[PDB]
Amino acid sequence: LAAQAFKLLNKYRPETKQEKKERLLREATAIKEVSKKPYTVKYGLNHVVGLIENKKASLVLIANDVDPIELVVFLPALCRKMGIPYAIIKGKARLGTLVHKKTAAVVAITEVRSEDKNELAKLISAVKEGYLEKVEDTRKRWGGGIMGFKAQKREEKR
Amino acid sequence: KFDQVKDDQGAELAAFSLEGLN
Amino acid sequence: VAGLAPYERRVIELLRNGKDKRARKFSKKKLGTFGRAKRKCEELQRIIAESRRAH
Amino acid sequence: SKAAKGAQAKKAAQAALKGVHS
Amino acid sequence: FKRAEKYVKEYREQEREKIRLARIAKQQGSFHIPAEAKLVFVIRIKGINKIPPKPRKILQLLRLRQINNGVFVKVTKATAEMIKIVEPWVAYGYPNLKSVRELIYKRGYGKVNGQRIPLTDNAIIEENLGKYGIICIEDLIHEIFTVGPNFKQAANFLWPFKLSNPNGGGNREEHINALIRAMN
Amino acid sequence: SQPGVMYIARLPHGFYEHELRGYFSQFGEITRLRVVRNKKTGASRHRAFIEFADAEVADIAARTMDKYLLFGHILTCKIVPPAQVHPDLFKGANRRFKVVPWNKMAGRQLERPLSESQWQVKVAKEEQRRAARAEKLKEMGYEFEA
Amino acid sequence: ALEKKISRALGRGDVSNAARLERNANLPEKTGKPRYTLNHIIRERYPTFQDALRDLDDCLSMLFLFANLPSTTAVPAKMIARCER
Amino acid sequence: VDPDQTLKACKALLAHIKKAAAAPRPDGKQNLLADEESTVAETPIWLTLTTKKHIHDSHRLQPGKIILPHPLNTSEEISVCLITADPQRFYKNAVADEFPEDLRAKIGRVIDISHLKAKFKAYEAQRKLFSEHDVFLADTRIINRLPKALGKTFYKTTTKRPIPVVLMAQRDPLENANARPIPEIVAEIRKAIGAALVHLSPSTNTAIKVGYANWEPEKLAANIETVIRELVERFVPQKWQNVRNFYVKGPETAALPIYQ
Amino acid sequence: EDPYPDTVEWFTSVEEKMPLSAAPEPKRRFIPSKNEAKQIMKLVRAIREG
RNA sequence: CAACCAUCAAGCCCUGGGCUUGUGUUGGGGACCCGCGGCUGCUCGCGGGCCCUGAAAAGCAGUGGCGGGCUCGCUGGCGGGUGCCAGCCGUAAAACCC
Repeated sequence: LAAQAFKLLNKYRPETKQEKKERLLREATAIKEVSKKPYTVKYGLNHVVGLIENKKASLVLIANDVDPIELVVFLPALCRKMGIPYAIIKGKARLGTLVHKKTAAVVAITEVRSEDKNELAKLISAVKEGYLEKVEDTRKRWGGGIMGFKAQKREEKR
Repeated sequence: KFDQVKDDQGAELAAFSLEGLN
Repeated sequence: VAGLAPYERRVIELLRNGKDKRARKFSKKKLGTFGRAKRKCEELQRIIAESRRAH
Repeated sequence: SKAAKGAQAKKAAQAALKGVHS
Repeated sequence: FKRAEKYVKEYREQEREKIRLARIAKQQGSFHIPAEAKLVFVIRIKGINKIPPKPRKILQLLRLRQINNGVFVKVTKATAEMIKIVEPWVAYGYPNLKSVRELIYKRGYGKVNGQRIPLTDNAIIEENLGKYGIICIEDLIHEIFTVGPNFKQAANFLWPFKLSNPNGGGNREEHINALIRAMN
Repeated sequence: SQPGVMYIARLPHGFYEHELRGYFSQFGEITRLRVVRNKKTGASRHRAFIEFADAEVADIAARTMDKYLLFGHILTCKIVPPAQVHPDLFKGANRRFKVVPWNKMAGRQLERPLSESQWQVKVAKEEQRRAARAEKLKEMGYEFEA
Repeated sequence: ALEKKISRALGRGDVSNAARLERNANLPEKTGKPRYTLNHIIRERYPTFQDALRDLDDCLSMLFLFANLPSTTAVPAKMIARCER
Repeated sequence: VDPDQTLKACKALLAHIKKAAAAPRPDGKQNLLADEESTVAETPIWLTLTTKKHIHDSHRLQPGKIILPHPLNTSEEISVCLITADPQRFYKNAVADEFPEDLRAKIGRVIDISHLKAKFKAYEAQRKLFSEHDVFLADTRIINRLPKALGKTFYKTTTKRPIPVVLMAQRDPLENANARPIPEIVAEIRKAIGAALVHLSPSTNTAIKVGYANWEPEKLAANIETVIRELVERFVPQKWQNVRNFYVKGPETAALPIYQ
Repeated sequence: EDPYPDTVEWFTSVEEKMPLSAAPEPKRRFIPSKNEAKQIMKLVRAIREG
């Protein structure tokens, strides 16, 4: 699931600064000597949470290692109540490499072009079944309890 | 100046063209 | 997402068991004002009702 | 026998779910 | 450890390759080239991990197994059929005179008694061939460029050329010259 | 020795017979396999049943492969409970399901000529069905002379 | 630091930024010319064109060796071609 | 073949079609989107050809076209979808320039093969396009590519299949398409739009469209007679030696026989 | 008393069908970008000045 | 888990229009209509027509063989089997391979 999502996200990765300035110069020279809405992955905590609140998001990806963790605690729950499918991937580094940055907290897919309606819907269904139900049966509990041998002996002696 | 087509066919030393005055 | 404080959970247990007077007294002792105690009992009561509906 | 089969099946599941690289 | 994506991809590759091979086998082996025999140098590139039996035997005849192998060949009817059969794995075209000269001079090895010795000595060249009309490495070069009756023997004697792997440098008539300086 | 039966549905095209064999054997020993196909035209109908030697490794494969996106197909690999396990689930296991060109044969029995007795039998059948056709078509208001 | 940056680009998958990074690199595999500018050091080494002619012995011998020799990873075919020219 | 019996059979079958259409549907329960006149109309009457041997030859199996004296196509409200090899932009430019009367009105969409492969690879997408458009045209350079880009539900199942056209005058697609000129393109397209399609099946039975019941019996008789001559003379192997039964059939009723 | 209890999704059990904000969408989300328009104009100025 | 058929060919007629050889397509279901093969027959196959269908899903797998492989014996040779072949064809046998 991570790999397929990364494939689609890479096919929709945002334009970098070099090629953005290049296309701006393209347009300027065209003015010297016709397009549709750009579809690109939306990034940014506040932007994505507002998009989810307005139900403009089709899929939500959440970094698992946001070192202020409060920035995310409410995000899976708000996604669940809103209805937008959500998943939690390993690496704010991969989020920041999907975008052309060092790190990103959340990644949203809202709308894509015609050619990949099918694979967008298929990825949405795949996640909302095979990760959503799997971690939905068991997510209302408390984790931990990984005591080792020395921990067991110490607790027995205590 | 040396010409690429003749060099490719195998001119070698003959490929280069020398002009006494600039 | 956050849950309940220890005293909030204590008052929740009291209200579920039916000791409304005891819950109100405990809330007053923890908060310091009758109005705040009444209000907190109110949110906790709608939380209990919403949990019952959800179940 | 049975333990070895279980171990190899668990290894295959781990390889399929997490990869082999590192 | 190997995965279902690879299983499916390999099976589809095999299926499509089998379909295309059957297509050529059923169709007439007539290429849009004049009936004259030509000279074409062919370099094989790793396209598919697993190869069907007919392309495998063709590659066996063309001795192109070790990585980055190339060899000269006569463009005729049967050879064109074999090339069209092995099309995905081979990249081929007309060599240049400078290209063949540089190839033979930089990378030249002689096959004697199942041994691969470099073309250091015309004495070795003649102790190998001797009586067929070859007199030196330049004689072999001229034979290869202007094919003679001894072309098959010359091709058998010369070891297949092992081109260096390039770092980024169907049929095309002429760009094989650029590719041969790229891998040379 | 309790074998484990696992049913795999929503098979992507081509992940069929030696593909299931190889991948599920790379998990562990497979005793039987059968991907069901269509007798009319040789082609899998996208579901299969496999039988592992051990129900435990069957369970492992089931949970590790159950929800798996492969080539746009979300496979469904779930353990067939031992209670049902129909006896004839692997009647055609381990054997080809060959592509039989029934259309080609049918055309070729048509193209072989027949004997005179067979011809007159065909004539009798054809004239009987001509009479039936005339009977059912008269109510429309048409009568063909021939 | 520039190979560090091109490794940055290759690891992140930014093919276009990697292309500009190698453009700035001007690597002597496509270049055929020296990767570095040695004009100042050759000036310091050879105060006179007479000394340049004196070292032309090894210069010409070794470059003709390289004109004859085939290419390897360290010595690209392009730079051998330039030596031949 | 006898035109008097052909005409009377077509008259009787068409009359039965009107009676069947006028007969109320038994549940005492009516429709919105079908007035009685339109219910009688848009009903295909066709002819099925049954022969005596298997039709093995590949380009006998290949779809062909026949110039029918009255255009088989209604040209009333249907949409035709055309498939282009290269500059999509150029062919939209051409349809925007050339002819406003009928080509604007019947050409609903036109798609380059690259855009078709990119936008319609989903079974849902191909089925939706099949339902959306009414008849299809494509260039001979694209006909052989269609079976893989468009699935069985588009090609194998229904007679609603693309008709080959020639966008050939006698590589970089941005540079220049190699196409024959626009008015003659329009002529080829009108021929294809009105040109009855013939698809042959490997077995000994095939079905060919001949017309719609709302026409008149003499038009139907002339059209079917020309269809018979063209089929018997151009496509079927062993022209008069393999020939057999022709049945004139309506939408849901029986068929009327003629023997050859 | 169970110390660490399972959380009951009393509020999130109900999926909300509708977006939160009724504020009308501004024109900028349906018209092209004047920010890039001004940037293109500045680049044209720079090109004209050379 | 990329893309990768001829993004036009070759041959013809009556030289200017075309024609011809260029095989390729998910799987199901409907208490709907038709044609041909068989079945004494119900019916079953093949081919159509009209609909429903996320690239959907719970045995029903049935028709004859060539070679090849794994075998059982007699003398590397010969004769019977095979829910074996990522090989072929269609009733024969050949082809392929080495």
